[PDB]
Amino acid sequence: PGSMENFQKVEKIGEGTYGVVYKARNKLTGEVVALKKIRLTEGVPSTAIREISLLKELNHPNIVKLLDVIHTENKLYLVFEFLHQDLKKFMDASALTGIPLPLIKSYLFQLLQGLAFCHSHRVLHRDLKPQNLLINTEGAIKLADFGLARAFGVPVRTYTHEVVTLWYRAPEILLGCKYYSTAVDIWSLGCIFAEMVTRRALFPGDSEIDQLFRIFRTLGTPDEVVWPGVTSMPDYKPSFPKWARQDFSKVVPPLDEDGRSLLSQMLHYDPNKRISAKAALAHPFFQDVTKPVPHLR
Amino acid sequence: YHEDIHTYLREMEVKCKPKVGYMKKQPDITNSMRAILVDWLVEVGEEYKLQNETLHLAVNYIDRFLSSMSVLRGKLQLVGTAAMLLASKFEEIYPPEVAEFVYITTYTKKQVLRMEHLVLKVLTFDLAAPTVNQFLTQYFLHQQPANCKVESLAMFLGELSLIDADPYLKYLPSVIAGAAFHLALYTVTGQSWPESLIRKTGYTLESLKPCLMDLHQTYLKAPQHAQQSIREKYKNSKYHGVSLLNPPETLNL
Ligand SMILES: NC(=O)c1ccc(Nc2nc(N)c(N=O)c(OCC3CCCCC3)n2)cc1
Repeated sequence: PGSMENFQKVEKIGEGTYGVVYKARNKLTGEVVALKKIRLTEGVPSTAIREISLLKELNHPNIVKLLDVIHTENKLYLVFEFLHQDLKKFMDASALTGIPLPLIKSYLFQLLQGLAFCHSHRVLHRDLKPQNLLINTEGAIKLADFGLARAFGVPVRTYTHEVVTLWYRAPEILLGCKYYSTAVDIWSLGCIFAEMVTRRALFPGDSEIDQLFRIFRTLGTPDEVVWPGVTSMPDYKPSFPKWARQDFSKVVPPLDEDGRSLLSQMLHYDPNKRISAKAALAHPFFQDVTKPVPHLR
Repeated sequence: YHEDIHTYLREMEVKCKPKVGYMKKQPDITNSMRAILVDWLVEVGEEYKLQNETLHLAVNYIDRFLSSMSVLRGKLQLVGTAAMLLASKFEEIYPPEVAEFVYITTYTKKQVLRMEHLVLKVLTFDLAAPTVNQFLTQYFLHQQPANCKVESLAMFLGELSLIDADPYLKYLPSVIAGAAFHLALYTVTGQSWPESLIRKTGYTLESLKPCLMDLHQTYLKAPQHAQQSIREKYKNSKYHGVSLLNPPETLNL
């Protein structure tokens, strides 16, 4: 329904999976939007194809809303609802205060809602990280940047391997399993949950083995007991150092009993035992949950 | 998520359904020219070792595009190429490059890319369509136990349906997939559309019957059909050479 003529560009915001995002306002309605601008020879990039067609299907208060696609022959423009900042930039600003527990709780809860909705609609996000989780001044957090997402089938088949930013990448991808699923998005969320509490990345590795070993040193090296099939996975090595699992109360010390229970389910090695977003919503961690406005900005 | 996804797909397949009549409204192209095109797409898929889902998606795109855009026979292939390009870009880990599509067709690269954008507009970017393949794959989980020949035979019959607009435009992916699954499982094991799938889908042999009669004919007539890329394709070991099995003579319905 749109035309570039009604938007006033306001400032550049950044560069996500592809193209570029600017803050802009609609001159006629007043509405602040984010414009993603796509320069168009492979024609329309698979990322834009995926993002657009999947985002069209996903209309949910915890998924960023695609308002419109303005479709020139030179340029493709995605008009999104505007959100005020991302989770990473918010964690930095809470540097001294810390984020208050009820905000962590509300954001996780909301994130699990948005993920549950994606999984329910056969969509994998595959790039959950603080830079792609956007917050508004009313207390909403929302999943954004679906350029890496995809429509899966039941049961899944082999999909791209090079997937999820390293720090947030699940062990089954690190170990080269030919099948991965919804559980990969949960891993990411688990990591981010840890991160919202400590204000620092849980597994900040610099390479894939460094990533595994950091994961291994916290959750203990997995074996056939904890995770049947591991020792048969393509990139599994019998030479891996074998670390004892650490007590969770030391992984994320400020977390209470319910918090810890939740994170451990979110971080189970075996994708089949890893909690689902759907199931996670009913967890006793969330029993007193509310939706406070962000204590800052 | 198995039930939520299935429910969601049952809703989309209605919204994603082409106009049953469309070919009668096309001045210049016929059911039989679409069959040639689809048969060709099958070759492209085998040449480039594309997923079966990809092919299914392309056919969905072409039918929908053709439901609202009137096309001349000299262009039908242009549409098909772009459709297959978009399906590859959506579905494949490694889509063939634009160049490879230009080469398999002549139209220029500029034409292919312009058509691609046209198809996106006409489809308003709604590319995540349910397919016979997505349904079958779910149905397969109800085999006791899994049998590879049943799966490949079902996929084969499902695919065969892409070729003939009449009659298959009138049936929804989830229904063709059910006829295919029953037909395959019967041909190979003598077993039937199982109870558990009645619970899942709501379909019975009675509701499946119409499509099932058409499928059983398509099957028996398959060696004779002017189009043969699917039969050829399914001689491959990869699909257990199911296209060499004999169709049953009767269904006992
Ligand atoms: N820290 C910041 O400065 C700020 C201010 C605003 C902001 N807003 C907003 N809204 C969107 N709807 C959107 N995408 O859909 C988006 O993408 C921004 C991109 C940036 C590159 C990585 C992916 C996310 N940004 C986001 C951040």
